[PDB]
Amino acid sequence: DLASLAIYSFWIFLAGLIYYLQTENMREGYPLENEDGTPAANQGPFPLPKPKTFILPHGRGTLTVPGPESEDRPIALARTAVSEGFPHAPTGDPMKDGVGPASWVARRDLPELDGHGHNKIKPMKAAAGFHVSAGKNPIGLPVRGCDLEIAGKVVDIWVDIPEQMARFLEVELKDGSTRLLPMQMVKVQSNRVHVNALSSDLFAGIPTIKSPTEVTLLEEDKICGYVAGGLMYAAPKRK
Amino acid sequence: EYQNIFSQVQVRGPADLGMTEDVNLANRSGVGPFSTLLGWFGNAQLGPIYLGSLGVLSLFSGLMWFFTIGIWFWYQAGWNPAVFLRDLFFFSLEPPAPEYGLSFAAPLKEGGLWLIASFFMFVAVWSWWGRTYLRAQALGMGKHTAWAFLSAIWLWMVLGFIRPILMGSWSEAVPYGIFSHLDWTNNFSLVHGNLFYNPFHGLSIAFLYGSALLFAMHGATILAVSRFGGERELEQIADRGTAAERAALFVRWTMGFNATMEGIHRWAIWMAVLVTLTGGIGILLSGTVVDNWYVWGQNHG
Amino acid sequence: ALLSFERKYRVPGGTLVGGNLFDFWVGPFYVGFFGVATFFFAALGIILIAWSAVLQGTWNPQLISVYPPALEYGLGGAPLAKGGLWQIITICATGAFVSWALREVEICRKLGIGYHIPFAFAFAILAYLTLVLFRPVMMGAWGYAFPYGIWTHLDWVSNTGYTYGNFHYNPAHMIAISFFFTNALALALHGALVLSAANPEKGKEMRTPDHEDTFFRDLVGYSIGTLGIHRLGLLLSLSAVFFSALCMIITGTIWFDQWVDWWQWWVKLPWWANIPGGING
Ligand code: BCL
Ligand code: BCL
Ligand code: BCL
Ligand SMILES: CC[C@H]1c2cc3[nH]c4c(c3C)C(=O)[C@H](C(=O)OC)c4c3nc(cc4[nH]c(cc(n2)[C@@H]1C)c(C(C)=O)c4C)[C@@H](C)[C@@H]3CCC(=O)OC/C=C(\C)CCC[C@H](C)CCC[C@H](C)CCCC(C)C
Ligand SMILES: COC(C)(C)C/C=C/C(C)=C/C=C/C(C)=C/C=C/C(C)=C/C=C\C=C(C)\C=C\C=C(/C)CC/C=C(\C)CCC=C(C)C
Ligand SMILES: CCCCCCCCCCCC[N+](C)(C)[O-]
Ligand SMILES: CCCCCCCCCCCC[N+](C)(C)[O-]
Ligand SMILES: CCCCCCCCCCCC[N+](C)(C)[O-]
Ligand SMILES: [Cl-]
Ligand SMILES: [Fe+3]
Repeated sequence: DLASLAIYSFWIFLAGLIYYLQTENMREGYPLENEDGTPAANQGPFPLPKPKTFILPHGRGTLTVPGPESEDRPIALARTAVSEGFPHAPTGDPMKDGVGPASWVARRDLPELDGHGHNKIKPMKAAAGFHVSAGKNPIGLPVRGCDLEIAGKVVDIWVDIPEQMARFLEVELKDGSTRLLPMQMVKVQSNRVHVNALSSDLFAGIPTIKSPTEVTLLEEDKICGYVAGGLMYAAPKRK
Repeated sequence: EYQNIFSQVQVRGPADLGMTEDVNLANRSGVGPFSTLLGWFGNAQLGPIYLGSLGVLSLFSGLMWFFTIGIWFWYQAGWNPAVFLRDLFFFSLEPPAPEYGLSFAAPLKEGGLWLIASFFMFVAVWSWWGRTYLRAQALGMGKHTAWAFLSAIWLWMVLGFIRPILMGSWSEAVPYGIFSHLDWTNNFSLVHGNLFYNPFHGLSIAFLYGSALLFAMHGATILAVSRFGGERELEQIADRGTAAERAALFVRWTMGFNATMEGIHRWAIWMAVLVTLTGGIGILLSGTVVDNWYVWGQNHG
Repeated sequence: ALLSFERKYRVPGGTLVGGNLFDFWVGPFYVGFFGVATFFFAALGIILIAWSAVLQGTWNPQLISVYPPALEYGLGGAPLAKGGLWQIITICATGAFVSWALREVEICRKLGIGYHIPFAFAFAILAYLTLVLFRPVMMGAWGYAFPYGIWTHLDWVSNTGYTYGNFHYNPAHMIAISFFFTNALALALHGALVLSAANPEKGKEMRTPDHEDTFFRDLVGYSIGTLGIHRLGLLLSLSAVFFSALCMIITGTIWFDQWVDWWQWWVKLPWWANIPGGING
C-alpha cells in the first residue's frame, strides 16, 4: 500500500542525504594522516568529494576544496610514547611556538574586506564617526593580568565597520608599543579591564601587527591563539 | 571569564544603507531608529526595509486575513470589549460544515467568512514566498531561503488545502482560533487511531528534537570559538582559521564526527526542512490512504 | 588517524582528574577519566537491559521495556524483576550523561575554547532528571517515571498527557512548543542564509556578511547579525527545554486537575465574570 511505499522511499532518500552530508564534511582535513604526517591506510568508508571552487570577491582569486593540505609552518612537538594515540609534548615554549591551545593557522596575510572592498576592521580613531553608544567606554582604563598586575592601558577600540561591533582593544604597554586583545577575552569593569588568560609579563609576547591601522587574518589568528593559550600555559601565575 | 551572550560595549556608526547589487533602491525605505536594547544581543539598527509590489500585496493581503478573523471575533463577543478580551482564546472561525463539500456556496455565518479569510492567507503566504526568492536574486545569492521556506508552506498547504480537497470537503481544514486549532489537532490524532503510530509523525519529531540538539550545539560552539572570530563563518569557509579547526576537533574528539564550517550549515538547513517535509507526508496520508495508524501498524502495510 | 591539521592540538593537559593517566586518544575519540567512567556506566546499563530482556522473555527491541516500580513501592527499593533494574539502570544512565558532559569539559580545556557546549547539554540532562527523579520524588513514587522501551515510553506520554485532559492546555507547554517551533524556523533561516552567501548564483563571487545583513533588512526590516543568530539559536533551544522541564515539574504537584479548567482564572476575573454573551456567558 501507498504508506509503506512512501516510508520505504523516504529511508532510501535519507540514506543518500546522509552520504551527501558526510562527504560534504570531508572537504577540510582529508586525507587523514599518521602522526608522522604520511597518508593513513584507512581513510574511512566514504570517498573524497569532487573538488568545488569558491570565487573570492575583490580579485582575491579562488579556493578549491578538497585541495593540497599543508600546515605551512614548523610544529615544535615531540612524541611522548612509542605507539599511536598519545599526546605530543611541546619542545619549546608552546605560547611562543604556537602549539596546543596557543595554535594559530597560516591564513592569508591580508585583512578581511567588507562588501565594498574596504578593510572590515579599523581602529575607532580612523572610523568616522563610530563612537561608544552604550556600556562603559573602556578607552583610558588600566588593563590588569591574572597576576593582578597592571600591564597597560586601553588607547582605542578596533571596530567591525559593517557589523558595528568592538572586536579588539588596542593596549599601550609600559614601553609605549601596543597590542590587540580580543574583545571576547576581557572583562570591562567600571575602573579597569581584567584579563584572566594572561599575566602582566606575557603581554609583551602578544604578537604585533606589521601596520598600525589594519590587522590581517594571519595576525588575528596568532593574537587570538596566543591569548587563548594563556588559559592553559599561564596557569602557574593565575590567582 | 566573559561568555559572549550579551555585548559589554556597543559602538555605533552612520546608518548602513546596505549593499546595492541589482536592488531597485527606489523601493527601500529610510533607516528606522537604533535600539540600544536590541544592540546588547545583536544589531541595534532597525531598517531599511524593501517594499516593492509583492511586499504591499502580501502585507495588504495578510492584514485582510487578520481583520476578517477579528471582525468575526467581535461579532461573537456581541461587540462588547470586555467579552472580546475575556473570551479571546475561545472564539473560532470554523470552516463550512461537511454538507457544503468543496463548494464556495456556504453562507458567511456558516463557512463563507472562513473561505474569504483563507483566500487572503493564500495570497499573503505565496506572495511572501516570491518575495524571499526575488530579494535573494537582486543580491545575486543562492535561493536556499526560498526552497527551505517551501518546506514550511508544504505542511500549511497539506493542512488547509491539499488534504481537504482529497477528502472532498473544507470541513476537514483547520479553524482560525487559539484553543479551537489546539482541539482540532488533538481531535485529528484520536480520529486517525493515534498519530504516535504514524511513522512520518515519529520522524517529524526526531527532526524537531534534532533541530534543538543541533542549534544548541552549533550556537554553543560558535560562541566557544568567537575568541578566534568564529562567527565570521564565510571568511572561515574561504580561509580555514584556528576557530574552524578547534570546532572540527571538539566534534571529532567527542563523538568521532566530521564537521566543516560550511558542512554544519548543510546539516542545519536539512535537519530543519525535514521536520515539515516528513510532517506533511504523514498528514497527507491520514484519512486519504490510512483510516487508523494503530490498525496500519499491526499489518505494517 | 589525524586530520591534516590535528597534530598541533594533541598536547598534554586539560584533564580534571587523573593528571596524564587517561590523557590519550583511541582513533578520533579523546578518552580521559570521564571517557572510562562513560564506558563503565554504559556497559553496566546495557548488561542490565539484557538481564531485563531475559526476565521478560523477549529479545525483540520493539518489545523490550524496563518499567519503574509500581506506585505501592513509593520511593523505596524494589525487587529487580519488578522495578529494581529500572532503578539501577537510571543511576547508570545519569552517570553516563554527567560523565559525557565532564568529558566535553576536558576536551574544551585542551582546545582552549569556552564551555558553552557542555553547559547547553546540562539542560538536556536537567529535562531527563525532571522526568525520572525530581517529579517522581515530589509525587512520592518512582512509578510516575517513564519506562525504558521504544513504544512503551510513547504510551507513557499519551497516558500521562490524557490524565489532565488535553495537555495542550498546560500553559508552560504552550511556551515550550513555541520555542521548539521558533528554534526550527531560526535553524532553517541560519543554514539557508550562510549557504546562499557561500553558494551564490552560478559564476558569481562569494557574498559577504554585508549581503546577509542586507538580505534580512530587505525582507523583514531587521537583521540580528552573525554573532546575534548564534546567541539566538543557543537561547531558543535552551528555553524550549527549560519550559519543557517546567511544564512537567508543575504537573501532578501544584496542579493535578484537568489543565483546560486552569484557564477559568482568566474567565472568572470579577470585572467581566458576569457580562452575558460571548462563548463563556
Ligand atoms: C522528550 C519527551 C519524552 C519522549 C517523547 C517522544 C516522542 C513523542 C517521540 C519520541 C521518539 C524517540 N525517543 Mg523519546 N521521549 C522521551 C525521552 C527519550 C530519551 C531519554 C530521556 O533518555 C531517549 C533516549 C529517547 C529516544 C527516542 C528515540 C527512540 C526516538 C527518536 C529520538 C530523536 O530522534 O531525538 C533527537 C536526537 C537525535 C537525532 C540524535 C540521535 C539519537 C538516537 C536516534 C537515539 C537512539 C536511542 C536508542 C534507540 C535507545 C537505546 C540506547 C541504549 C544505549 C541501548 N526519548 C521523553 C519521555 N520520544 C520518537 C519515536 O518515533 O520513537 C518511537 C517520537 O515520536
Ligand atoms: C494530541 C495531539 C497529537 C499530535 C497531533 C498532531 C497533528 C494533527 C500534527 C502534529 C504535527 C507535529 N507534531 Mg504532533 N501530536 C502529538 C504529540 C506530539 C509530541 C509529544 C507528545 O511530545 C511532539 C514533540 C509532537 C510534535 C509534532 C511536530 C514534529 C509536528 C509539527 C511540526 C511543525 O513544526 O509544525 C509547525 C509548522 C507549521 C504548522 C507550518 C506553518 C507555515 C506557515 C506558512 C506559516 C504562516 C504564518 C502566518 C502567515 C501567520 C503570521 C504570524 C506572524 C507574522 C508572527 N507531537 C499527539 C499524539 N501533531 C503536525 C505534523 O506534521 O504531523 C505529522 C500536525 O499536523
Ligand atoms: C497526547 C500527549 C500530549 C502531550 C503530553 C506530553 C507529556 C507527558 C510530555 C510532553 C513533553 C513535551 N511536549 Mg507534549 N504533548 C502533546 C502534544 C505536543 C505537541 C503537539 C504538536 O501536539 C508538541 C509540539 C509537544 C511538545 C512537547 C515538548 C515541549 C516536550 C518534549 C520535549 C522535551 O521535553 O525534551 C527534553 C529532552 C529529553 C528528556 C532528552 C534528554 C536526552 C538525554 C539527556 C541523553 C540521552 C542520550 C542517549 C541515551 C544516547 C543514545 C545512544 C547513542 C546513539 C550512543 N507536545 C499531547 C497533547 N508532552 C514532555 C516534557 O515536557 O518533558 C520534560 C513530557 O513529559
Ligand atoms: C538542550 C537542547 C537539546 C539537546 C542538546 C544537546 N544534546 C547533546 C549535546 C547538546 C548541547 C551534547 O553536547 C551531546 C553530544 O555529544 O551531542 C552529539 C548531546 C547528546 N544528546 C544526545 C541525545 C538526545 N538529545 C536529545 C535532546 C536535546 N539535546 C535537546 C532537545 C534527545 C531527545 C530529544 O530525545 C536525545 C535522544 C546524544 C546523541 C548525546 C549524549 C550522548 C551521551 O550522553 O552518551 C553517554 C551515554 C551513552 C553512550 C549511553 C548509555 C546508555 C544508558 C547507560 C542505558 C540506556 C538508558 C536510557 C534511559 C534508555 C532509554 C531508551 C528508550 C527511551 C527508547
Ligand atoms: C483587535 O481587533 C482587530 C480589529 C485588530 C482585529 C483582531 C484580530 C484578531 C484578534 C485575530 C486573531 C487571529 C487568530 C487567533 C488566528 C489564528 C490562526 C491559526 C491558529 C491558524 C492555524 C492554521 C491555519 C491553516 C493550516 C490554514 C491554512 C490555509 C490555507 C492552506 C489556505 C487555503 C485556501 C482556501 C481554502 C481558499 C483558496 C481559494 C481559491 C479560489 C484557490
Ligand atoms: C531577544 C531580543 C531582546 C534582548 C534584550 C536583552 C537585554 C539584555 C540587557 C543586558 C544588560 C547589560 N549588561 C549589564 C549585561 O552589560
Ligand atoms: C522585526 C520587525 C522590525 C520592523 C521595523 C521596520 C523598520 C522600518 C523603518 C521605518 C522608517 C520609514 N520611513 C519612511 C520614515 O523611512
Ligand atoms: C539529518 C539526519 C539525522 C538522522 C536522524 C534519524 C533519527 C531516527 C529516528 C527513529 C524513529 C523511526 N520511527 C520509529 C519513526 O520509524
Ligand atoms: Cl533559560
Ligand atoms: Fe553558523
